[PDB]
Amino acid sequence: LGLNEAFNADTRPTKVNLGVGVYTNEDGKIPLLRAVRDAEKARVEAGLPRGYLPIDGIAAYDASVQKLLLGDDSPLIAAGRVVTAQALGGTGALKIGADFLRTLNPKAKVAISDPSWENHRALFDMAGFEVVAYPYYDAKTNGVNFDGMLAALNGYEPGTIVVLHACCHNPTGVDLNDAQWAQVVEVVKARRLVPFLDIAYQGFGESIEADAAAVRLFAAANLNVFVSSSFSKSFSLYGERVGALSIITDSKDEAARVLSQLKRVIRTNYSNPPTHGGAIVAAVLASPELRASWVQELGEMRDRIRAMRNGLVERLKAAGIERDFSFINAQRGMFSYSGLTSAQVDRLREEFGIYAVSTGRICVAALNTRNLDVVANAIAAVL
Repeated sequence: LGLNEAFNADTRPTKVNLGVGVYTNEDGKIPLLRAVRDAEKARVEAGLPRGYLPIDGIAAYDASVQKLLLGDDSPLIAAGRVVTAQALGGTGALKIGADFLRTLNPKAKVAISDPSWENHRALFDMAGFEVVAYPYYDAKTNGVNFDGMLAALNGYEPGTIVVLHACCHNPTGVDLNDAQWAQVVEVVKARRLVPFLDIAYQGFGESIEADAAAVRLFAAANLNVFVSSSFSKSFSLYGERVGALSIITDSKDEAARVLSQLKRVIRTNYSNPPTHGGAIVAAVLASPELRASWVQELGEMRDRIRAMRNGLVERLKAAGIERDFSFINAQRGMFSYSGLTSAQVDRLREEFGIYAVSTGRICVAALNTRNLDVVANAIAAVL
């Protein structure tokens, strides 16, 4: 809210907001996705109210989410080992998961990445867990401190909840590769830790299918895996919390038990009907034609971000900056840690009207061909 307020108030014509957390197109606008336009045109032509879903609409959405996570013909889905609770009513899946995990073991510690989105820490701390951080981002290499990460996990007590970004790390853009995911899974299993995967940016990293790899690797490790899906970013629905909580369990018997406890926890805590936005996502993911349209456009969006990462590195070079910025191309999703100091971020803002987070976080999705040079040349001046 605050960086944004200051940017909105800045009277200079060449100002750029890299502090945001949403996708914009080449024109610098928040897109109305074709699938969303088309789901809405269909609802209006049918004469139905906002928020509408057909009789089997919630079930069809839950099924569609499980398929996005695990693949259209997964055996886990077959064995009855996946439970999903919709989060279409403005209570996000992360909150539903935190509340559910707190019923199972309120004394658990929660481990989050160093650094992590403000809301990971706030959510779990507010919920009553002791929150600790595992080593993750390494400012010296612009990569992962993986030795530090595994040593931390290897020291945690059984039942410790480990919150992992499946892909598109917020705020750093630094993701694990598979050698790393495999080793994390092995430690989580050996130490009896509880993995809670946040997948809010599925489709913004490598592909919808590739971005779920961490979920598929955990699901194959014969343990209970908690997954918070969120779709507001991929659907360009600013402020929505639309998503779903999925739990992959180690047996059909464990799924029956988890589902009965989950139902009781949700009935006790909240009954939130689908929002306008939540019903749009449900309608789109339920329809093969609309879904295909979303998949295609999300690809275009993912590819524009990749073009901006490539472009920024090239323009930083062209501006004569001596530092190696190749890490920007290795980072994934909407964000990068630029590596600028807080003083350098102050200068960018004050002298050039380029707004980044004090941590150096920039939103690469806010770049376009009309601001690349403005941004690159300003960074060069500050460095």
